Amino acid sequence: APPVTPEVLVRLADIGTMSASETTPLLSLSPDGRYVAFQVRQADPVTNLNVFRMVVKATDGATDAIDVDVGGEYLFWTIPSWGYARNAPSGANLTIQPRWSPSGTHLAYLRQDQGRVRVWRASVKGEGASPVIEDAYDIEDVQWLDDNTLIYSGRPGFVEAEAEIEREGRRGWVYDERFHPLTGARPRVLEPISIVYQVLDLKTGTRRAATPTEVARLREKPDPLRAMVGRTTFSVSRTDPQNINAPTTLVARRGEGEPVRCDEEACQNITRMWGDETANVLYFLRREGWASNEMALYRMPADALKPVRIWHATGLLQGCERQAKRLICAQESALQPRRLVTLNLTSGQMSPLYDPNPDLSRYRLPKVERLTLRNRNGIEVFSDLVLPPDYQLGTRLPLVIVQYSSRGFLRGGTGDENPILPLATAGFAVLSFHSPRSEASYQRFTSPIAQSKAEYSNWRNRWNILHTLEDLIDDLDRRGVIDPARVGLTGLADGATTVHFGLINSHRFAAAVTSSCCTDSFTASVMNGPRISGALKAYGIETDQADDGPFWAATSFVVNASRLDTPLLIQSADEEYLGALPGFTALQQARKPVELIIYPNEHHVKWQPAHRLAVYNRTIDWFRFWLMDQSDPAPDKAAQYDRWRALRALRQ
Amino acid sequence: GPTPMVGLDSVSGQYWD
Repeated sequence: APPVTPEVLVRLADIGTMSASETTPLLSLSPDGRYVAFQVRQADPVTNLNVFRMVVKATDGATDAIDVDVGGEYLFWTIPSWGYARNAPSGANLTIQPRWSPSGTHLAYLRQDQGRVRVWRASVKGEGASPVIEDAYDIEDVQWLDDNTLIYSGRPGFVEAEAEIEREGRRGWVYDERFHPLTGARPRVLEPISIVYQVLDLKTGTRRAATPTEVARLREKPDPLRAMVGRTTFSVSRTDPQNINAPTTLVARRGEGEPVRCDEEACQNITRMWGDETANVLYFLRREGWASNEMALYRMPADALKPVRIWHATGLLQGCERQAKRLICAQESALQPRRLVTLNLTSGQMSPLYDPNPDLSRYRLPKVERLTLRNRNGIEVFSDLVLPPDYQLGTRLPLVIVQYSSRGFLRGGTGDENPILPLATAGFAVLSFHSPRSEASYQRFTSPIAQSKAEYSNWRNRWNILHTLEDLIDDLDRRGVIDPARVGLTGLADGATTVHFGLINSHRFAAAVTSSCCTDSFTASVMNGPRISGALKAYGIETDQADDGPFWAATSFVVNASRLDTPLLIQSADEEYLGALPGFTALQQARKPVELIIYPNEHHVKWQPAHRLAVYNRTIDWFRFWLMDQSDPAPDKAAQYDRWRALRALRQ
Repeated sequence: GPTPMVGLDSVSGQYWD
C-alpha cells in the first residue's frame, strides 16, 4: 500500500477556508432540505493552481454529487483591521457560501476571475453558470430577495480612496499612519469606508437602491448561539458578563419572562445551537473532555433543562445545518480530511455523505495516538503523536514538532506548512502540538487585549508553552519513543514566535524551521509602521523599546545571534521577508547555520500549490539532513546539499 | 494565523483564532 507523500498531501482536496470551526459557513442546504451545496478546492502543484468546483449533493445519499460550476481564482479572505479598510490578506481563502434561490433551482455565490470578485449564478442540476453581477468594486456579499432579484454589497468608496492616493502620490506621500512597510510602500486606505447596497432584477438587468428592509435581510446574520422553540428563546450568557473567561451557560426565556439558567455542566460553553419546533427540542454542540479535546452534540427536550449527550468524538464538526432530524456537517479528524457527513439527531449516528478525497486506508497510514498530560503549571494539555507506519516498539526515533492546533485532520499544522504524515512516512516521530490554555485565561479579564498584556508580561505565557513542549518531549523520552538529542521544531504565526523563543531560551532543539522571522523591535515596531506599532503596545508587545531593551532580549535574533547554534531554515513569503533581514544578517555574520528562502507573491499563510509542495519537500529534506544525517541523491538537490554541508562545517 | 478573529498571529499585524 503506497505511502502518503508530499505529492499526495498537497493534492488532498478541501471544503471551505483552511481553518474551519463550528460556525464556518461552508455549506448551504436547499430550502426544502433535500440538497446541500458547497465549494471544493483542489490544489495542483504542476500547474500551480487551485481548481475550484461548486458542488450540489442530495442529502439522502442516493445520487452522485454534481459539479454545477468549475473555475475561479483563489479568493482571499480580507477584512478591515487596525483602522485600515483592508488589512493585508492572511493568505487564507474566503469560505464561499452558496445562496439558494427560494425555488431551490439556482445558486448565487461570489467568485473571482481576472482579479475581480463577481456574483455568479448557477443552475442546480448542472447546466451551467455565468456571472450576473460585476461592478468597479469587488462584490462582498449577496442574497436572493426572490427568484429573480438579488441584493448585493461592496465598497466603491475603497476604489475612490485608492484613486485619491494615486493622485496624491504625484506630490509625494508623508510617511505616517497609512503605511505598513513590511507589505508595501504605498499608503493604505483608512476607515471609515461605507458599504453600498444595490438590487439587481435579473429579468430586466436593471439596478435600483435597496430599501432598509432589504438591506437588513443582507446585513443581519443569524446568531448561532440563539434559538427559538415555541415561545422559548434560548441563549447563552455569563454570571459576570464582563469577565470573558467566565463560562457561559444556556438560558431559557418564555416570551418576556425571567431567564432561567440551566445548572448542568453540559450547558457550559456551547459553541452552536439549533431549535426544532416539530420535535420540541434544542440541539447543541460544545467542546469537552481533557483539555477540551473532544466535540459533543447534545439533545435537550425544550420543556425542561436536561440535556442528553448523543454523540462525541475527537475531530471537528463544521458548518452544520439541520434538515428535520439530521444535521448535515463538514467533519474531519486525525486521519480523515474534511468531508461531509450526516448526523442522526435521535441515535447520534454519523454517516458519510460526500468525501472529495478517496479513502485514505488505500495508503499505508501512520499510527496516531492522542497524548494527554497536565503540565507543570497545572494545565491540561493534549497533543497527537504520529509514528511511522513500520514503527516497531524499542526503536528510538528523531522527533519533529508541528504546531499549534491538532483538532482536525493532520495536514500541515497551522498554516499548512509542515507536512505531518509525510514526515512520519520519512521515519520521524511527529508531535502535532495543540497549544494549551494560558494561566491568564483562567483569571478575570474584561478584554482579550488586556489578557494578552498579562500573557506577554515577562513572556509568562511563552514560558508556559515552552515548558509544555519540554514536558511532552520528556514524556516521549521516558517511553523510549524518541531520542531527545534529535528534536526538530517548526512554527508558523504564533508557533513562529515559539520557535524564536525556544531557540534562545533552551538547548532542547537540534534543528528548526519557521515560516517567518523575527520577533524583534525591527519587525514589530519599524516594519509595521506607526499605526500598528502603536496599537500593539496595548497587547503587551513593547514596540516603544528598541531592540536592546529588556522585552526583546528573550526573542531577538539580532541581540542573541552569537549564541544561536541551532540550524534554522526560514521559508518566508516575500511579503514578510524584510522582517527577517536584520536577524538573518546578524546570524550570518556570527557564522551560524541559518538559511532563508523567499517565495514570490505570497502571504503570511501560503496559497500557491507549487510553493506549498516545495516548502513540504525542503522541510523534510532539512530534518533528514540534520536529524538523520541523510540526503536525497537526486541531482536537482545537489546544490542544496552543498549549501547545507557548508552550513554544517561552520559549526567547527 | 489563517483565520482573522481574536488575538495576535505573530507580531506583524495578523490576527488569530
